[PDB]
Amino acid sequence: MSEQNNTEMTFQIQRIYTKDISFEAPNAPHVFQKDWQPEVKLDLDTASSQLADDVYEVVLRVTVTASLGEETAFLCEVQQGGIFSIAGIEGTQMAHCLGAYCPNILFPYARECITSMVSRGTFPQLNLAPVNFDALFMNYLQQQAGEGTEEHQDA
Amino acid sequence: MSEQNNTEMTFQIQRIYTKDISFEAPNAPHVFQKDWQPEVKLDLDTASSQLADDVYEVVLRVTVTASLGEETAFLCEVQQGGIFSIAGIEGTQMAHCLGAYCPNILFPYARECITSMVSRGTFPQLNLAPVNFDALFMNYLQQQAGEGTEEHQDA
Amino acid sequence: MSEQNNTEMTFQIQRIYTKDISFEAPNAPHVFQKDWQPEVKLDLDTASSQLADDVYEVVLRVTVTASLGEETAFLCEVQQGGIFSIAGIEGTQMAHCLGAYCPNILFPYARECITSMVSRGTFPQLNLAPVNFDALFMNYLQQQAGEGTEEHQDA
Amino acid sequence: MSEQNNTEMTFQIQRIYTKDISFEAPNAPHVFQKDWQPEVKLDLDTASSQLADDVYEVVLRVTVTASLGEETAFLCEVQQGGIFSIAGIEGTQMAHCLGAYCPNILFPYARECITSMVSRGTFPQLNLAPVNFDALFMNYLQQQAGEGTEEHQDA
Amino acid sequence: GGFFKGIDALPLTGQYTHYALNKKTGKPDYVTDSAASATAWSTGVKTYNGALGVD
Amino acid sequence: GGFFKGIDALPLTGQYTHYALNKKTGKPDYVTDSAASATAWSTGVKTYNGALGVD
Repeated sequence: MSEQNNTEMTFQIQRIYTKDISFEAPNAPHVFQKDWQPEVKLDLDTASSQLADDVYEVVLRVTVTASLGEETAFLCEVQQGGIFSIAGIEGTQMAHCLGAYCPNILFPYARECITSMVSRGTFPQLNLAPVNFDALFMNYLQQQAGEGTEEHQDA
Repeated sequence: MSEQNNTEMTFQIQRIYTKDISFEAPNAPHVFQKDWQPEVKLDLDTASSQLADDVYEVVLRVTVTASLGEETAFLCEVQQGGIFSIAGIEGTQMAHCLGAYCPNILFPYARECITSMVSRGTFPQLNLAPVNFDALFMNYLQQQAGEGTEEHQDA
Repeated sequence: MSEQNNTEMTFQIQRIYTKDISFEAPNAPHVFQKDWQPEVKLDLDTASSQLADDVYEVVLRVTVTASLGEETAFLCEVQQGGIFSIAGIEGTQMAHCLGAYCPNILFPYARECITSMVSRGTFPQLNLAPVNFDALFMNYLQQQAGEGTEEHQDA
Repeated sequence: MSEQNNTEMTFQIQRIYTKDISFEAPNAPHVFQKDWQPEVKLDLDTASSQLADDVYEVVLRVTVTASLGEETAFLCEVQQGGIFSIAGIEGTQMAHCLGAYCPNILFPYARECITSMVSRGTFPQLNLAPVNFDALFMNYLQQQAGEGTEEHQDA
Repeated sequence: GGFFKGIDALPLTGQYTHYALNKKTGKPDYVTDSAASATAWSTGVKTYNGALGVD
Repeated sequence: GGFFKGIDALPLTGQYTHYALNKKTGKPDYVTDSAASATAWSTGVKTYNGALGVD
């Protein structure tokens, strides 16, 4: 086969922030009476944007929906944007930065923005599971990449 | 029994929470060209529900409009709902407590929830002014009068 | 003025702000094993500085001692300060404003800061019950008589 | 319900929370009339504690000092502790999961807490830049050996 | 009352909101007045340090 | 007489508080903060399998 590793990048976070936030609990008063067995649905989307030369913003649209059978618990959708300055690589490697590494960097902050709304909405603290977006791109890319040869040499 | 020598009325919070959050930075990447505290304007709206007699659920929806120049900076909106126990009182002050005083309890929680989302967009420091929800309805029912006699009720 | 008719009485808040914040969870993951009602005690105390000429700085030290069982759950302490324009009142009420009424204003924000941090520590949300600050000092004065208790008043 | 996912590293978030929150502005009133240029000193101190078999607490002490010389603007600290059930790894993998990976999850929560605290003391929006812990700890690890890039039909 | 004691019943002036306070061309008094202050945005975060704002 | 007109010549109510703002062990057991709380925490963070790396 042919292992196509991404090399010679440049990555500099200019600014991470929320462009869009959405929390919903319109059923709130009576949804606290409900048996807490939520069907929490984690959904991920990535939209990159060329703001300037070697300046690309990426937005991670994370959508969380929890439903207690027929009655919905809450909705937590946060479009965690982040202006980045990317360079060194183009094409599939550009797509590996913007469509994998960049929304991966945005995921701790997307998670937290969601989590905080849930706890403010008096639901038990909801933490999204760690998603390796680099692995998600690797799937479409070729499913072939590996580094590591830890040899202990020390006297 | 409400007919003895004791502290006037009885009030007891049950649960406070956020129903709904929205934060839209429509010109987000480019509106950061504007380095000043945006033109802020507060806009309140309210909705309610009776869960019980002696216990009422009220929602203070707070919205902050903010704009840098001629373009919108951010639109932040919280709905702070809460179950409260309003008992002992009678006449006007009874439903006044859940209608006016309870939104005033919910206002600080709504206020910090706004400033959280502002901080997430990394926009200038937003402290909302102390707005009494009662004051607007109080000036609308001002022409009435009612100087009572010095005699305290009980819980 | 020269009478109990306050008339031109003015009370404008200039600025609210936390001059001190503390929140501790000493037994945190050991104590989370205890799912029930946290035994909470609220201990308030007032502080201020007589700046005078209608300027008074007033601080409200709000302290929580919460415990699950025989060990500590969470501790919290917030010195919620603020400058208040007090005027147009004479007699007892004159100096009594800065020692009861002005701290009572600070309590919405005091409780808010605590309740937020309680939920940030993944502890059961704590809504400190809204009490008449005037009544805590007034309890001391009503500690001589304890009689009365009539029959069920019909009219 | 269906946790049959067996790979290298069994990483599971339990909850991210604040074991400590602090914000001290003893100079708060007097500092608001000063020209705002503090020595915004961002500190990151991380530690771990093994609670049980494959159960590790990681804490992220994030301290922000703000002084306009010998004038204190404020002091702030949030020790964002978080329980993580981690298995399957050891050595440098374990050291890096605790050293960088977990503190990076704690950081957005710790950041929101601090900037909220700064906002509570009503100082301007002080959001700290994204500091990649996995970058800082990349220098440390233990053994200097992790190269690869060789044609291999696997991932 | 059932839940607490006996307030008889707690209504809200026929309808809550839209009676006076409402998002419409018919606003009451109060709101946007001499209260609070706009501070700044100045974070001043130069790498991992700031400055001293004296004189 | 400068910031507004009204009060300038007074004490600081007491000497500080001279009572402390809390519940005294006497007759009226006023203030009950613990009777107001949500009390709820149960979450199952659904893990998503992929690979080793970073957020």
